[PDB]
Amino acid sequence: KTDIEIAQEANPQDIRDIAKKINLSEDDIELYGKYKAKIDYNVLNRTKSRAGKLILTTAINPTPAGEGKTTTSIGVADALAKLGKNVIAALREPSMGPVFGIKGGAAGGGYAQVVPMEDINLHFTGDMHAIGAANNLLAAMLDNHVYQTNSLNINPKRITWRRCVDMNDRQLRNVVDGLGKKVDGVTREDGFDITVASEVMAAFCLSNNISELKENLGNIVVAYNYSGKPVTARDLNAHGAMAAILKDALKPNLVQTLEGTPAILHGGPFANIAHGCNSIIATKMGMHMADYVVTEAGFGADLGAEKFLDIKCRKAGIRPDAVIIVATVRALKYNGGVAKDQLNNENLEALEKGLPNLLKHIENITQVYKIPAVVAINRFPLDTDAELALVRSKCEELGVKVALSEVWANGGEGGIEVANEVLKLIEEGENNFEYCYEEDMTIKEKLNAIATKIYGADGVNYTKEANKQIAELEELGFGNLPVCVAKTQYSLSDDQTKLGRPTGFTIEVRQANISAGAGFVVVMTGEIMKMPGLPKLPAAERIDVDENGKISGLF
Amino acid sequence: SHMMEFKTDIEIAQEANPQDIRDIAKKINLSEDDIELYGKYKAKIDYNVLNRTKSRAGKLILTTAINPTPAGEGKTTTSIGVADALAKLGKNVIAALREPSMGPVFGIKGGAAGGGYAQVVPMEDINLHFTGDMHAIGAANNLLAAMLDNHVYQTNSLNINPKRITWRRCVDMNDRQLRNVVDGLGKKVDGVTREDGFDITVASEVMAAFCLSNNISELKENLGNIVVAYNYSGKPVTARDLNAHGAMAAILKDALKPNLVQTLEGTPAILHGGPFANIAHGCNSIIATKMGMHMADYVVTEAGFGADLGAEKFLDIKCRKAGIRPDAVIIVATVRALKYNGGVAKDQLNNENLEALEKGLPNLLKHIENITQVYKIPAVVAINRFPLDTDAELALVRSKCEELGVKVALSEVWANGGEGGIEVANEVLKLIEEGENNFEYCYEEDMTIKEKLNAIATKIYGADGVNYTKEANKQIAELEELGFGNLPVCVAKTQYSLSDDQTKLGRPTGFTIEVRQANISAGAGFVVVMTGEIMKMPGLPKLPAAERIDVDENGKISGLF
Ligand SMILES: Nc1ncnc2c1ncn2[C@@H]1O[C@H](COP(=O)(O)OP(=O)(O)OP(=O)(O)O)[C@@H](O)[C@H]1O
Ligand SMILES: Nc1ncnc2c1ncn2[C@@H]1O[C@H](COP(=O)(O)OP(=O)(O)OP(=O)(O)O)[C@@H](O)[C@H]1O
Ligand SMILES: [K+]
Ligand SMILES: [K+]
Repeated sequence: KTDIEIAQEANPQDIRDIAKKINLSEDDIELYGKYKAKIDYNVLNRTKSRAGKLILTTAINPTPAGEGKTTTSIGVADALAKLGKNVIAALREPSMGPVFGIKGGAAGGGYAQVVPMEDINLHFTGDMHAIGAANNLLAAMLDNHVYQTNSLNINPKRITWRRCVDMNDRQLRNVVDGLGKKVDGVTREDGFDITVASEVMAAFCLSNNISELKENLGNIVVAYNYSGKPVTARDLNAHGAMAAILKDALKPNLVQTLEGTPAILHGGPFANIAHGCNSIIATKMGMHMADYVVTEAGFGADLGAEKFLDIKCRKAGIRPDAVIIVATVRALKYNGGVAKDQLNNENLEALEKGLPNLLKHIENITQVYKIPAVVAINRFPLDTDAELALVRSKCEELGVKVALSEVWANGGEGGIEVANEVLKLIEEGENNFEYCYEEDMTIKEKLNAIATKIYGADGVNYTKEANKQIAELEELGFGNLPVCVAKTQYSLSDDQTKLGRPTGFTIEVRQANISAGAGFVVVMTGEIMKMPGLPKLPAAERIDVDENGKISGLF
Repeated sequence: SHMMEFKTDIEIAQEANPQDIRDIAKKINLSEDDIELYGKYKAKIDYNVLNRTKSRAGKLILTTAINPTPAGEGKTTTSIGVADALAKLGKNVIAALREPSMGPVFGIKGGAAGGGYAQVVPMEDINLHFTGDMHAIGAANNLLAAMLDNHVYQTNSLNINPKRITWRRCVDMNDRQLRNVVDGLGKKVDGVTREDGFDITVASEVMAAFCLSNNISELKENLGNIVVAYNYSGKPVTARDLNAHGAMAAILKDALKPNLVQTLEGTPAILHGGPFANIAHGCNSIIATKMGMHMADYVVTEAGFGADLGAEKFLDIKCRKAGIRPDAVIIVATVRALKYNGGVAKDQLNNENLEALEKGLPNLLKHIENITQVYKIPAVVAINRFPLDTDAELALVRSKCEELGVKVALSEVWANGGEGGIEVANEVLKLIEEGENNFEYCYEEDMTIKEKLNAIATKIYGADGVNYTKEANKQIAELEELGFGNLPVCVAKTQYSLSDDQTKLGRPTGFTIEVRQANISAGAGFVVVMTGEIMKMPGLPKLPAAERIDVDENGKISGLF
């Protein structure tokens, strides 16, 4: 059975019945049909919390296919519901753009999904459109100020703010606008990002309430003046209207899994130029309404988990009680020199040389951040017991239990082995959580702390332009913020070919930007694509609608 | 006529007690299985209800007005007032109106759906994202542009000439910066360099085809007929050639369901669509008007601008493609507007001027002759009364209008609400039950483009002929050779006058309209004709209204209106 067939034959409950499972009245939610609803964030102010625990699901350095990190979160959440616990699965919302290029995807996979799958891949509750409308209003007010008076003395060559659209349109990567008559604006270079790559999205996810959201949108640096000083959205008096555009969008979206477990999908920025987690207000909503929250971070534990802990948790004042490290025997054998085609041969030798990658993420989670961790093995069909005994053998050496996950084929029943081990880590495991770095350090000291402790590098090298940018950010006062390293996800290093666990390498930083709205410094290692393109035969050509309004060709 | 205890539109809207939308749905025999809730005050009506219920064959009431003036007319408030009035009279009625775009909200100000005590609520949501119809229009518009540029970049096997790409992107913002752009810059993997531009989302042809589709099947067909470019041979390239109309209809699947809201008095109100009244027809969607006529006994809808533009496009475009016929027409006018057509300045409009009232009255009399003697529809003049309107002024309008065989009913819906439109509504009930309807189109399909433009300019506008530029004569002929000569025409001229001249007020006579360009909207199904330059993308003022909008610690928005 395909993922689209499992979702259709599933019987989803009325979302008002899902809300009763977390003690939410019908005056506390706003329906979007029978199967979707938004939760008023003011419930956080008139009801007391349940002080729920936080479960973070990460994974080893990924292969182009994946390791089932999202299916593991949904399956473990369903498993904890099978154990009688009150649980919410906090996940990200996909973007609509890639649906029309490489076709859509299920919120999860197999029997560990989130439903309705069709609305999630499309407009959902309109959160993407709200993000893009606030992004494009600030850009329209920025160009309007330069056209009317430019009393802020903005240099058009130094405008870093970019418009956005929820489409895979390579045509809009590099743009000249403001052409035509003198009443048609100020001519300058510009461009479009995909909406999820916008800084509005990152500040949307790193806001604890509506008051902090408006303050963060005001801190957004949109350009620089001719004197070199930053110009903020607050200087343009735009953050008040931007917060109004995002007023309803900031309300988390309540949905359900295939087994009726309450699910919350909210936000979803990049995991390279941003932190790649769901919104703070959705995570803290789950911890307010449930006893256990299963969330995740994009890419491997060297990026998403590092940014979940050093950026999201630092701004939310929260802390994970357990970490689930997802790993597959295919990915470890892929790290052991095996190609994608030969991933099915029982190669115990290549599994051992790809294991240091899994063991490195185990050391980062358990010894650097000091959080109890458990290795969840996403059992792909052809795994052998000798393969599963070797990965269980060397994970015992550093004091981490290994549970076998079968949530893709069995749903919640397949995650009981992982669920129980997480519940025991919350009871047993001591928690001495420490950040990878402190705020007082400079930008270069924070990057060196991440590169040596987490990545395993000897140090960080900076180009001539990066040194100029880092120093200018220090002079402007942005040296007290966290740093967001944008590098490849397929490797611990910045070289996407160095698989396994690289040894004597150094990170080369070539560009640094400021995301003062989200509250971190973006540090780029290579070139990052913020607007993907459409393939030769886009999937949109196969999408159709019948006489009753049923969509075909989406999945 | 005047509000005894004056309140702004916000104070009236927030002091109002709106019913649950499921209780509004019960007033039109719609169960909770037929509606998708968007909160407790907004809902979407499944369009497959018309395939499961017997139609009530409701009556259609079009609300129009004289030419727009700087003094105001009140065509939107009159629509809500008459609908609330019919509800007070025991009638099962629905008000069908347009949805505003979010763009002008951050420019100058946000406006109530109406005003005074003739409003539609929830006001805050309608002016903002509402149920997301505008976003789906823009998504489908920009998807077509993305696949158009992708095809040209990948193979260009359709032989599209990049200089001849008419399709533009859109955004629901007032951003003059995006009027004229050049994109596709950078490396070879960054597309094909060409000139481009952005329209405001309500100006997209997708929006025009969105309102002129009877069902989702016609929508997919209309979107496929959209002409996006021309090849080097001169032949049109359509969205169907790009295999895009199926995906565009999927983006517009939920959006095609009309939105169900309510007035201040609990009357069911359907808001769906809202394009321009110059480059398009300026009406709410056909499926919304069909929905009301299927579920109600009377439907009150409106058309943008004066009767020379919106009512003409309602009858010659929308009514033609929907197969419906208006039973009664409401011509809304104010005494101060007719005195403005008489030569009185905007600051002297409050003085009683009986002679200037008769000099500007030929404007109202011209629209009456168009509704009653050209389309042959029973009409009624609804005077939006103001406190300073003397009895001599009101008696002069009633005298001159009753010569054409049309009654004049006073309207006080702004200050009194539903009971301020009883006189107008009962005058409309008399026209439907008594007067005969020999509805005729202004022209027919078989005529050439220049014959349809001549029939409109002479019968409706009062012109002696139509003059064409050299550039217009070729474009008309190119559309004739390509087989677009059997489509209605949508004249894009000024709204402030019956001519193409903004300053000739009242009733100009010895003039001629001057066509300067002619485009094709094969998706909506009409040929666009222009007498001047059109602003498809407004700009922000020096101090935009967005600087005043704020949100508090609890999520309450202020400064919006
Ligand atoms: N044990 C399994 N057997 C077979 N297929 C699986 C298994 N686990 C996951 N998958 C498939 O892999 C796909 C992607 O999984 P998932 O998205 O959870 O991984 P991910 O790491 O979150 O992906 P990404 O990192 O690309 O976001 C799903 O569609 C699912 O069907
Ligand atoms: N009789 C009246 N007295 C005072 N104010 C009125 C009256 N009628 C209408 N208005 C005001 O005029 C404003 C606009 O009226 P309305 O929208 O009905 O006019 P319109 O020109 O037909 O529509 P639009 O203004 O949207 O183009 C409303 O805000 C309303 O408050
Ligand atoms: K989405
Ligand atoms: K709107």
